[PDB]
Amino acid sequence: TGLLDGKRILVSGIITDSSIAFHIARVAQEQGAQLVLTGFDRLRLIQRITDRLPAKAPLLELDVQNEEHLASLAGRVTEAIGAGNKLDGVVHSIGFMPQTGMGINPFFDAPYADVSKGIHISAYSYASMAKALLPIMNPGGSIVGMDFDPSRAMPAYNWMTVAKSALESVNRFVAREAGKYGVRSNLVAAGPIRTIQLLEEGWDQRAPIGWNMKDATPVAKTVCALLSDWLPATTGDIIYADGGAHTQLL
Amino acid sequence: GLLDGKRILVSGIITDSSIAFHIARVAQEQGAQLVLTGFDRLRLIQRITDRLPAKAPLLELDVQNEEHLASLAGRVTEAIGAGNKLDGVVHSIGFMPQTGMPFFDAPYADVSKGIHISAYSYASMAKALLPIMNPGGSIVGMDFDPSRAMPAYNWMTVAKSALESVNRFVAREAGKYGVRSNLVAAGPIRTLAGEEAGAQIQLLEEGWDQRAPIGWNMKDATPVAKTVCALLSDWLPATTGDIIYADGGAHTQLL
Amino acid sequence: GLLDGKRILVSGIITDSSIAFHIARVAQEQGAQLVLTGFLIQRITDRLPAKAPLLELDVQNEEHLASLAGRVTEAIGAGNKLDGVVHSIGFMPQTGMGINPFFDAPYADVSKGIHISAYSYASMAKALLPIMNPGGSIVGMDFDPSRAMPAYNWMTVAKSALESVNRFVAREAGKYGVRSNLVAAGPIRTGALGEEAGAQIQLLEEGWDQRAPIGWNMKDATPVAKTVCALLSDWLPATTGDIIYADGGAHTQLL
Amino acid sequence: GLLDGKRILVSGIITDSSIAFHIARVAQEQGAQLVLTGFDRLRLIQRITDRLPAKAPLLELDVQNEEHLASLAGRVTEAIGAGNKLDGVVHSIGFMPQTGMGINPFFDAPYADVSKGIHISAYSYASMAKALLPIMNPGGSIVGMDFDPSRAMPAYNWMTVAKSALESVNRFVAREAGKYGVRSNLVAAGPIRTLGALGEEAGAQIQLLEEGWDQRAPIGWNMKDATPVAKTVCALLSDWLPATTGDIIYADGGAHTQLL
Ligand SMILES: NC(=O)c1ccc[n+]([C@@H]2O[C@H](COP(=O)([O-])OP(=O)(O)OC[C@H]3O[C@@H](n4cnc5c(N)ncnc54)[C@H](O)[C@@H]3O)[C@@H](O)[C@H]2O)c1
Ligand SMILES: NC(=O)c1ccc[n+]([C@@H]2O[C@H](COP(=O)([O-])OP(=O)(O)OC[C@H]3O[C@@H](n4cnc5c(N)ncnc54)[C@H](O)[C@@H]3O)[C@@H](O)[C@H]2O)c1
Ligand SMILES: NC(=O)c1ccc[n+]([C@@H]2O[C@H](COP(=O)([O-])OP(=O)(O)OC[C@H]3O[C@@H](n4cnc5c(N)ncnc54)[C@H](O)[C@@H]3O)[C@@H](O)[C@H]2O)c1
Ligand SMILES: NC(=O)c1ccc[n+]([C@@H]2O[C@H](COP(=O)([O-])OP(=O)(O)OC[C@H]3O[C@@H](n4cnc5c(N)ncnc54)[C@H](O)[C@@H]3O)[C@@H](O)[C@H]2O)c1
Ligand SMILES: CNC(=O)CN(Cc1ccc(F)cc1)C(=O)C[C@H]1CC[C@@H](NC(=O)c2nnn(Cc3ccccc3)c2C)CC1
Ligand SMILES: CNC(=O)CN(Cc1ccc(F)cc1)C(=O)C[C@H]1CC[C@@H](NC(=O)c2nnn(Cc3ccccc3)c2C)CC1
Ligand SMILES: CNC(=O)CN(Cc1ccc(F)cc1)C(=O)C[C@H]1CC[C@@H](NC(=O)c2nnn(Cc3ccccc3)c2C)CC1
Ligand SMILES: CNC(=O)CN(Cc1ccc(F)cc1)C(=O)C[C@H]1CC[C@@H](NC(=O)c2nnn(Cc3ccccc3)c2C)CC1
Repeated sequence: TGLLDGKRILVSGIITDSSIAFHIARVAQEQGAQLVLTGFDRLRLIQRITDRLPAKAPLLELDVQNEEHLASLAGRVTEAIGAGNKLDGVVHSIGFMPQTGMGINPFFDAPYADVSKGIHISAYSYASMAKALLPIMNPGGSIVGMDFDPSRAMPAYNWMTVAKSALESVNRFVAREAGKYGVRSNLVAAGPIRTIQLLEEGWDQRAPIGWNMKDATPVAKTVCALLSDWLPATTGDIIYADGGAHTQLL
Repeated sequence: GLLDGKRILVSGIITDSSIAFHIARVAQEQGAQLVLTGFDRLRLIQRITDRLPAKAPLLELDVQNEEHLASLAGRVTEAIGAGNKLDGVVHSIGFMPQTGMPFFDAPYADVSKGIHISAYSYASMAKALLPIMNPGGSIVGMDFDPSRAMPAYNWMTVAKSALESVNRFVAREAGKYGVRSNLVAAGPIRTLAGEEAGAQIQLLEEGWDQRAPIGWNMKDATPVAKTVCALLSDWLPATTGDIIYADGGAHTQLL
Repeated sequence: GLLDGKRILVSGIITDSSIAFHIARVAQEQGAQLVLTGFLIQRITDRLPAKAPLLELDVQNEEHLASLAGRVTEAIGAGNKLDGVVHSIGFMPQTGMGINPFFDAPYADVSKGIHISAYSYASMAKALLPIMNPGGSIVGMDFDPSRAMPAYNWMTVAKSALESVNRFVAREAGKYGVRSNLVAAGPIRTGALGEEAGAQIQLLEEGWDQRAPIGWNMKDATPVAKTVCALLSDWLPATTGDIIYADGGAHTQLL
Repeated sequence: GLLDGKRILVSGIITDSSIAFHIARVAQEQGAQLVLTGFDRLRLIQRITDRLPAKAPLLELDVQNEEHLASLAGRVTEAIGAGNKLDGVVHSIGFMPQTGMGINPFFDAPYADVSKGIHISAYSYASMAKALLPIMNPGGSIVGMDFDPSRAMPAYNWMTVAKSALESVNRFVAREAGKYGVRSNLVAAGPIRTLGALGEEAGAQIQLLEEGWDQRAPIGWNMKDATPVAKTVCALLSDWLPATTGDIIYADGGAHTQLL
């Protein structure tokens, strides 16, 4: 009697048990989903983190910058879920921006090689993952990616804010492609999660229902709502799981 | 069910084509216990609500009537039982006289009545019902994206722009009770409501299904009803003062 | 001069701190010939650098609106038309803006506020478009209402309605080859509400200058008057139904 | 003139149909003293800049070339004279290979092509501001060209993504430019006929996208004419929008404000 009973869902982005993807995976399993997980570089380490989830799930390697990993992804997922079975959901919870482009480094001092790598991993890969997986997705399916509202500039986030602005645009185009398969594509724009202090503290102040940066469960639940059959007419869009902070000036 | 055990008030049923009728039907299929509110044609509304899968008390509510608003919480408490509170409230009410739906020829008395019913009443209903809502509760109102002007919708577009602003303020008040307030912006639905405006609205409708990456079926209110039920559930707990678009993704595409 | 030879109507002067006073002053410095409307004001308008006829205009008065074009034609001379119109009018009773809880504003007060602050932008365009030249410009004053905030309450709702009205006025004005736009200004200084509200409104103001990349001086209306004159000029000829922000860039920054 | 005595750098001229050519022409008609920058085909660009109403020095600038960016301020100072600074900077540069914009499926654009397009179309707005802010006067203005990317559309594909990135870059450039008392803004223009080549199907789709624009625009939209766009850029370069920064001004006939 779970929200995602019987659904086959791929979840990328687990690195620690504080990863937003770890909480998404935990809630999806509690709700009856059968998962396939993807990890980057430190696969033995990631496998040990995935052992903390309530149910066993196969772990596949996926470096989104690696064309060979993307070319073989659908075949490897099909081995994991069984021939004749397809995915009902895909979760993109991947991001990266070198220290030259996010933090205390001046915005103007980020070399383009660093910005390009960050945009490749954080934005272009949302299209790459949809390209690889839409041929193995069922109608009524759902692709969800993680976002941080980039509509206004802010301290420190710098080039990662630019990568999120690009990701929002990529999501609208992925929705055009996914619609051909009867699949939805949406982003969840979350408030800050402890996975800068003054900026982050502003969310709880503005949020009419408050914001707890130490609690990823409300974000995971929102992703699961989009993976469910309960938002069937929403695509190319952004759902804000931020306590309502973006709707208030002060 | 998605809403098992939840006590939810649903306003705005007039016909079985009303978006509120479909919201009520889906909510009951999902285990919710409803309280319904109707305006003016109560005997007629009772014949329509007899078509729902489960019985529900029907209370009169004219949002322009201060006495109805002053007594609403007490009448709802009588219907659900002393000691019980609401978990959800659905505002599915709108009105704009014909004059407001040429743009310049709408008299202010007509525009004011339309804004009272379509936008101010969202605050009126929250004021009356928040004192009888449980923490984790949810208030949901119906919207039609008014970010851009369009043919014929005219002053009702202005009322929706005011409603979006009212929703952001209601969220500030509702938060004090641990309650969320959000709007669902739906695509056009064939509910009961000249040649020029007729042709323009036909073009607006056709364009909607063309732009929507997953298409849009104006004869099917179920996807909209499901979206309202998602907001009434425990599955969007960090969303408030916001707008969820149940429009096939049409607003995200230019062509 | 930026506005050399242009005939421009300017509403909204009540004191020499009114944003409309600064708009009128800058427009005259830039060579415009003005017609002023107000609703005692002659002593204030005598402080402008040049003489200008002052006509009475209560935007809630249907007779004033019906006779406005004829009265303006008498003032500027038969055979002459207006090139610009400035709406710098706003009103909200203390029940709807200030310290009063959002839920305690009666609709009669909110409706009067929306009539004067939003509907009148359409009323003024209806009255004046028949006497405007092609290439003309209508400009109204706005305060960004995209997010809720303390104290502004129902005046925020009136601005949300005004932004929607501006998009529809642009549709009508386009038929005459006239543009319609709003200038969304930062706060301008045009303990009276208590210690608590005073501190909250002070924080709202300090944050504005903090967020604005070029800063924001609440005591200086000249950057706002210059922005309105840019829209009245021939230099933004392809902008209509839109909003230009003269707020130091504060709305583009989170912190 | 609106820009009398102002020293303004204008990048992006390649043909006399370039939006930058019209921005330069209007700026000179309004009394500005220009410095022009061009990419790769400098001899060809000089023949085009001879068509402007006044002479202006032409400097080479490939925005992907770190050496050109490192020497730019010094070369501009030589052109305008020691002790003089710029009052304006216009970025009117964009590029996206055919794999990322046109008829090619959105999913078939390789990242090397997308990355080159984002480097030239978005990151270079920050590169140019970094190089030129040290030689800009207080009250100065940086303006870049945009095409509203808030909604997806046919064919524009990854160039839409590059514009979404550019809008975000503009908000961060405004934070840096403010330290110098300089504004940074974008002008989002409607479609302009700059330089059946893409086939019947795509041709009809792009034609519908264009016609819809003049239909939506309450004052209409003339796709042949960059002058209303050039005038809008000059308004931002002037002293008449002194409190606008990190922002976007739409010179699109009001099309983006109307659904139909
Ligand atoms: N932490 C927050 O405050 C916050 C708020 C809103 C949105 N988000 C977003 O949520 C997502 C997850 O971030 P997180 O906070 O959980 O941090 P995280 O560090 O736990 O997760 C980021 C993941 O990206 C993966 N990744 C990096 N390079 C990759 C590559 N080449 N191929 C594949 N995967 C790669 C990492 O291995 C890691 O699992 C990101 O998109 C982030 O931007 C985070
Ligand atoms: N039909 C669509 O295309 C569409 C699209 C998006 C949003 N909506 C919105 O959905 C909501 C419901 O509209 P609908 O299309 O189902 O039409 P409807 O006619 O079935 O419902 C409108 C309801 O408003 C009620 N109402 C009017 N005046 C009232 C008053 N004084 N007090 C109380 N109730 C009053 C009517 O009695 C009726 O039940 C409205 O907010 C509407 O704007 C409709
Ligand atoms: N911080 C601010 O002061 C600020 C910021 C942004 C925008 N604005 C807007 O600028 C405009 C002018 O406001 P202001 O700050 O100069 O204040 P103000 O009090 O000087 O101007 C308001 C004007 O509205 C007029 N008005 C009221 N009722 C009227 C009626 N029935 N008929 C005709 N005119 C009527 C008043 O006579 C007055 O001239 C308003 O739209 C306001 O919302 C103000
Ligand atoms: N044409 C339209 O419909 C339209 C609409 C809105 C915005 N815009 C924007 O206006 C700007 C100018 O485009 P246009 O339509 O005038 O086309 P264009 O081809 O005439 O201008 C593009 C310019 O970018 C230059 N450029 C490319 N690579 C470069 C590099 N490595 N270094 C330096 N410069 C480089 C080219 O040499 C050329 O001068 C672009 O930002 C474009 O996106 C165009
Ligand atoms: C070897 N070098 C890395 O491997 C670069 N590194 C490590 C690192 C980056 C920045 C930093 F300073 C410290 C450490 C990354 O690539 C980490 C990723 C993790 C996933 C993504 N993470 C977020 O998007 C995210 N992290 N924190 N926040 C909150 C926030 C809000 C506002 C301002 C600042 C922060 C967000 C929204 C993108 C960055
Ligand atoms: C007697 N006179 C009234 O009693 C006015 N009447 C009845 C009536 C209206 C129009 C009409 F011809 C005939 C009758 C109303 O006040 C009904 C309400 C019902 C609830 C609300 N309904 C919508 O908001 C709604 N109705 N249709 N659409 C689609 C659409 C989209 C864009 C443009 C046009 C249409 C919408 C979005 C607001 C109007
Ligand atoms: C003659 N009796 C009326 O006519 C009532 N009165 C006069 C009055 C009201 C309050 C007060 F104590 C003293 C005087 C009005 O109705 C004033 C109008 C003037 C024009 C409009 N004014 C603004 O829109 C405006 N005023 N202040 N701010 C800054 C701000 C920002 C955020 C929060 C709070 C403040 C704004 C944006 C709308 C209100
Ligand atoms: C003649 N030049 C280009 O072909 C040259 N190449 C390479 C190329 C060659 C052949 C080809 F076959 C496609 C692309 C460019 O990379 C030029 C740049 C110029 C600056 C930028 N240009 C625009 O941004 C721009 N160009 N057209 N439009 C209107 C529009 C709107 C919506 C959909 C489609 C079109 C826009 C908004 C981006 C492209």
